[PDB]
Amino acid sequence: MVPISPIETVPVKLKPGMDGPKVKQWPLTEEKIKALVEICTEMEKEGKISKIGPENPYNTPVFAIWRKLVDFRELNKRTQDFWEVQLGIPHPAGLKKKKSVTVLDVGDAYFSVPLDEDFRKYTAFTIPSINNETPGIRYQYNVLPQGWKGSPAIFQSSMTKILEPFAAQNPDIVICQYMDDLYVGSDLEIGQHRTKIEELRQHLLRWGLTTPDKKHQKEPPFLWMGYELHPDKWTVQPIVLPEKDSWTVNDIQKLVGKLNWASQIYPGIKVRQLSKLLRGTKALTEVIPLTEEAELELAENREILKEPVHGVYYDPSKDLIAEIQKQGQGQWTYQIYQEPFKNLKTGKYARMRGAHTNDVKQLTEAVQKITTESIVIWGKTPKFKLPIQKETWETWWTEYWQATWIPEWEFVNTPPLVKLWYQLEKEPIVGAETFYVDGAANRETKLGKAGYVTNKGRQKVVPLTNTTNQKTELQAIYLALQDSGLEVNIVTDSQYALGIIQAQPDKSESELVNQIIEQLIKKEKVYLAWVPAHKGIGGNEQVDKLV
Amino acid sequence: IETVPVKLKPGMDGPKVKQWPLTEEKIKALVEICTEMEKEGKISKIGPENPYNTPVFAIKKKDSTKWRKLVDFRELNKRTQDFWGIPHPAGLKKKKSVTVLDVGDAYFSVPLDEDFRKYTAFTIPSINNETPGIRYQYNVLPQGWKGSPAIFQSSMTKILEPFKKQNPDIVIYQYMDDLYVGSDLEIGQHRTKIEELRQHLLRWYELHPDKWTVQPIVLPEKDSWTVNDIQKLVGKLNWASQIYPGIKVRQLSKLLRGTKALTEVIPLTEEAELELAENREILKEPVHGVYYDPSKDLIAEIQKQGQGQWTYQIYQEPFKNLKTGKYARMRGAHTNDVKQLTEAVQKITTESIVIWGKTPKFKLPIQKETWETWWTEYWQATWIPEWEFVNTPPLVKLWYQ
Ligand SMILES: *CC(=O)N(C)c1cc(Oc2ccccc2OCCn2ccc(=O)[nH]c2=O)c(C)c2cc(C#N)ccc12
Repeated sequence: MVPISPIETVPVKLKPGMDGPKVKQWPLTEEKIKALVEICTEMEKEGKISKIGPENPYNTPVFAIWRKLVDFRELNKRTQDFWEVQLGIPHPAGLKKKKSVTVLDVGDAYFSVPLDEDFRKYTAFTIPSINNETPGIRYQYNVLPQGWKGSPAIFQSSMTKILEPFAAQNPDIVICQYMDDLYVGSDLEIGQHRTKIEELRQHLLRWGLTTPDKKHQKEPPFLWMGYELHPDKWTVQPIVLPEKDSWTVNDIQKLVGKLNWASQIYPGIKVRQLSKLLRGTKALTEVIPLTEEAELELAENREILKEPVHGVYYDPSKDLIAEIQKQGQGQWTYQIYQEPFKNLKTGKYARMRGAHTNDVKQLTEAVQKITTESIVIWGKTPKFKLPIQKETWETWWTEYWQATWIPEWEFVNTPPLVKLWYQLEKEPIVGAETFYVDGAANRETKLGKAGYVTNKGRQKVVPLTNTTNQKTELQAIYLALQDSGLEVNIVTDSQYALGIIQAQPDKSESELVNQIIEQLIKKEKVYLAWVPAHKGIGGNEQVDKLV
Repeated sequence: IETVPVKLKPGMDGPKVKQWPLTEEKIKALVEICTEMEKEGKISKIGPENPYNTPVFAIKKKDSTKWRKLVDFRELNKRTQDFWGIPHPAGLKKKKSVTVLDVGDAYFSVPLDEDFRKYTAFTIPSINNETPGIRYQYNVLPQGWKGSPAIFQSSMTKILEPFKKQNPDIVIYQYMDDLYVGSDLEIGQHRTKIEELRQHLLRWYELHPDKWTVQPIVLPEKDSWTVNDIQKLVGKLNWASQIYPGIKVRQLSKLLRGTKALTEVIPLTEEAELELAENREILKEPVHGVYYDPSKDLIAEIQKQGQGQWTYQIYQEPFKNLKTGKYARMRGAHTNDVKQLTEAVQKITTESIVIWGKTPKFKLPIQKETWETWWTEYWQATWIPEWEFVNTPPLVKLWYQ
């Protein structure tokens, strides 16, 4: 016999202060008992388990579905935490094309990785006796049991330590571990490739691990995690949008799931209205009617999803480009590619929940998201193509009160273009009328007043019902914008209104703020000055609006 | 040569912080660095039985092209038991010049306690999540961990004993992996003395706090005031009245009576001139009842003033500023707001280390996603402070300009 190299065992402990499992074995039928006796006899003959005496106080229930299935949920609750087997799902667009990709089944190695001997006693289980007239057969695992908390991580780490020298001495190939399968890709000639595959089978056999000589079951196209992986391209598994006379909540969640999933390769997917119908429902069986916007959006989706689209694999010798387009209603779409008309992947970005916003902030956030995703998938930031002029961005970030930055980018003339819709003056305007505005409201009756007095003697006060102080302050500014020329100075004491306007929104939840924005867009010059209230600053008339 | 027992605070488990994504060049740099460290026994590979993690990235210090490995030990530092202390040198900030030296390599000669090593685990990440990452743990005192200067403190005293006995006029302070050496000599004599100290430490950053002072509130001096000028003056005086009690604005607000054009010139009455002069005299005095409490956090606020200018205030209680300043230095960040902000944060943190011996909690005028996306690209310091984000534009910005 050729000596087999021993696999180093991982020291395993229980959670602090806890003790091993002690679960009562379920009574089994005589047939199931016989089946488990045969299976456990074979496994004991193979070395996966070993018989133990009565000194072991631990027990884990065993079932047969024959097939043996041990329920380790309690021991899993009591087992220490391990490092994750994965920190994320690989994305197909990050894979690098290979002339040959071979699949090796290392499933038989799962039972060949030994278990820490001080921990084996916690895996004890009992086969019940026929008619329960003898003591049940007591076993404990000597290898990583299927279903135990630490089996995948210990198996992956053991396999990685085994494969490390083979991967080091063969830098012209690529070895990837995924569950109980190894994937070996290379650009070598097919003969040299199969040769190095045989070398890997030998190197693995030096630890006693067996790879099947049988022709494998996996072969192009690889179906994996909702993906189709082809030798030269990738896509998502076929996305079929069902025809429904009426849509329920789970149908809309299935549809928004199919659309979100399809959006990573199909450009232009929109999910705003369909996901908007799921607002605050929390009822899985509730039937919700479709708005017309959801119907137009769904029709555009069916038009985009009518014929297959594929993405290409990553070529590190070419540049990485990401292009963004605005879709409206806080929706954005983007394509990441290295060659024109050949996308690596696509995606979308929806604006965050907020009371006020503008397009520039949303484009910025989308750029940050694409940057992070790109560093995840490819390990580098892409060059951006953005629908915004250089002078627009320069004006924005030079005048914005927050620090902001977008990485290397270039302007692409693809409407709608992101623009600045208004810009407030830095100094008071000579020759322009000066509107002193104020508003006030009663906390109990909700009655208020909003108005202005100007240097030319122009005045206005408007009474309001069902309003607040903030609403009357905004309303006062709005009135000043309504009744003034193309250039106007505006004096307010509202720290709230100044806080809103200095954030430079172009859209808002409040219709009053949106009206103020529409007024600001029409003006040529607007200077907004703030003063402290109740300080006797004449013009600023708190009494005119508190009557 | 002998390990000192170290443990965590009662009831606290080790750190489990997600590793953030890294570029390919930073990953390769970390692979080279960590391979070399593994050859030197400073770190060792670990198995899946280690669930703890602390983030790692790579930087490039000043005047150097070599990559450096930076570990974000903030969570482990707050989860590590308190070590005990030495009173902060109040004379370090009064010295004419201070020089910062990186003494982090000396920590690697002292082994780390056996049972504590598993809490220093870190992960070199893989591109596209193909592997769970290359996992390491430290065998020696790691750079950036608060226990390293506390454990090495005796050895550092033994090494610095001859130099401190030779020059009693030189102040020496230690914070994390940095050594602050303050004196009053000439720049050339200071540099030769720094080479003397570095060759002294070998066989075993110009900073001038004297050119830094606190910034008072100033009011404009004009011969003709417009309505707008007076309105801004009344606003600033009203804001300063929260800090200084006797500030009075009623005589200046008297001039704003009536609805006048913003650009209209208004002459100052005599009562208004007297009020403004009294306000100047009040502002020339220091703030009443301003003290430092070592048990409280330090809070630093930064305002972007445009044109590469930044203002900052360090305080513990509102309107009780312990330090104010204006960073306008331009160093290869003329077109990058985030790089300027990161450099300002590092400078303010350094000043706070010199003055109080701890780092402040920053309020950054930036969206969370932008900052968290880009701040590691421009970070050059060994330590990392805490920060939060302000999303509403503060009105007081122009009052610090
Ligand atoms: C190993 C792993 O983590 N994943 C996600 C994985 C990768 C696959 O592709 C692969 C393996 C080794 C080397 C190179 C590549 O892919 C390069 C691009 N490419 C893909 C497919 C192809 O036929 N030719 C190519 O050049 C594959 C194929 C997987 C398949 C399955 C399944 N079932 C799961 C995971 C992976």
